[PDB]
Amino acid sequence: AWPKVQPEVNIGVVGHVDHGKTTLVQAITGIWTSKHSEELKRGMTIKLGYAETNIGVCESCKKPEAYVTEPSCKSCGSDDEPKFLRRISFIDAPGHEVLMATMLSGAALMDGAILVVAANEPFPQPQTREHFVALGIIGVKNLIIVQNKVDVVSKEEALSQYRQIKQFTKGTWAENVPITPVSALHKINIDSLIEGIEEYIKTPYRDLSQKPVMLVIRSFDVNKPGTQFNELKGGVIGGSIIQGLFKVDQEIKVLPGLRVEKQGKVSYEPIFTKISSIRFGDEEFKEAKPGGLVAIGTYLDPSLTKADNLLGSIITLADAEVPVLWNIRIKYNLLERVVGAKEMLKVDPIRAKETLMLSVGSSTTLGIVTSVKKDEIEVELRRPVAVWSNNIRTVISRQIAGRWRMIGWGLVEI
Ligand SMILES: Nc1nc2c(ncn2[C@@H]2O[C@H](COP(=O)(O)OP(=O)(O)CP(=O)(O)O)[C@@H](O)[C@H]2O)c(=O)[nH]1
Ligand SMILES: [Mg+2]
Ligand code: NA
Ligand code: NA
Ligand code: NA
Repeated sequence: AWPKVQPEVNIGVVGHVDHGKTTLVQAITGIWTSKHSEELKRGMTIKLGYAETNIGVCESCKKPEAYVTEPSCKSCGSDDEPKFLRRISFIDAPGHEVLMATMLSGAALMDGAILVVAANEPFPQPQTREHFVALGIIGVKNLIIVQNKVDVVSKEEALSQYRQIKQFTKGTWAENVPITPVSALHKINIDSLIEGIEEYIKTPYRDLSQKPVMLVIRSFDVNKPGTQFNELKGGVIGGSIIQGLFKVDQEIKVLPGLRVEKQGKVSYEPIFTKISSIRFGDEEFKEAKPGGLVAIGTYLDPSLTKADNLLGSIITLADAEVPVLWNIRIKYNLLERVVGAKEMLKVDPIRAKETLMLSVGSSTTLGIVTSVKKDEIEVELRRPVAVWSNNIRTVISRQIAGRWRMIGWGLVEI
């Protein structure tokens, strides 16, 4: 039998709207990531989606068909159990331009990524570009490019686009990134993609001695309506562990924490609590390591965690020393052009007093530029940000025609 373990690696799925990210994740895992009513209704990803699968290989069979996502080799005529390789999980990002920030949040949780490119749409589309560049900036460079929807175009058309993709990646960090043609919808050539995932998105080394840090993207509670009020389960906080590991009964804190109102004046106070449970998907564990999306059960009042209230927070051990900053200095670099815009547009230099959007970890925060230099800006934040390390990368966005567009990036200076 295959072991029941947590996913050991996170693979982002990104790309332009409707190019088939969620359907690809379904093709691989059997799971439709969209759980929210508005997502199902509007037919779009809004919040980050999530799905896990085991990966195995039938050692006596021919590749890529030998790769399986369930413990059976019957499809290659063997009654032998396939060799378990690892459990993996997917971070399914929204493609809509208006949701770029969400993609950015998800990118902080990715060990590698799949860029989905629709074979029946002109390449390169705005968010194909924006997601690609964002991946490059953030350092998610273990990339597979998937040409999806090949089922509706001839092989020749798909090859023409393939040539375009090679042209696009040439001279960039992605020059030798593999391109794999599939049909996510009708499940064609998925095995080649599994093989490619095993080859190009290896589980990274984890230094489990590092201080535990989790980036928070969800928060909620299991309590069904009409639940007896003093028998409510504690709040649950969901996210991904980016370093170290957490264990049941650990004393933890959520940073920056809780918004506090004092005569209409606002501060943030760390939220202290204790880990009552650890879960990945449908399985309970006693500890939680990088890879996968974890649900940390706590003793918190469910009202504190309701409706993703804590999105963008981080969680550390209670005694961790972590700067929570209302002002930050950023060593920055700007892109030459607003890659995510439909019509070509140059990036204007940063101006003092302008409002910028900053993506840091899973958080998204508006701030006012208080100082501009050639290599550095200083920003007064509308809300504080937890900065858990010295070389944290931030992505900078500017509001352009009412739309937040990525325009640069930088290092948060301590
Ligand atoms: N013909 C064909 N259609 C596909 C394929 N993959 C996805 N689609 C279709 O494209 C549409 C959008 O698919 P979906 O998987 O939701 O794309 P998405 O990129 O996650 C959309 P969003 O960016 O909002 O998250 C759906 O109608 C879906 O059935 C494919 O391989 N072939
Ligand atoms: Mg989707
Ligand atoms: Na990463
Ligand atoms: Na085809
Ligand atoms: Na190029």
